[PDB]
Amino acid sequence: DSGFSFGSK
Amino acid sequence: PTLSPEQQEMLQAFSTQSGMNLEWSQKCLQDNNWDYTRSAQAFTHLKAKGEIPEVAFMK
Repeated sequence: DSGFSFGSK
Repeated sequence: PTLSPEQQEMLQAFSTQSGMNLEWSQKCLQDNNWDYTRSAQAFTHLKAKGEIPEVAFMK
């Protein structure tokens, strides 16, 4: 779960 | 690695609407459970902050 992610998850 | 027919249609729609390339559009949808409304909200939030990487909008 490293780096850029979209939304609140 | 591949998308269902329904996901493929969602992807094309979201890429057009957001202005992101297909791979970053797929990333946003996957990050948001293939939930278009949620994805659009999430995108708009991050876009306003100036935080989406510029590579997301390149062809």
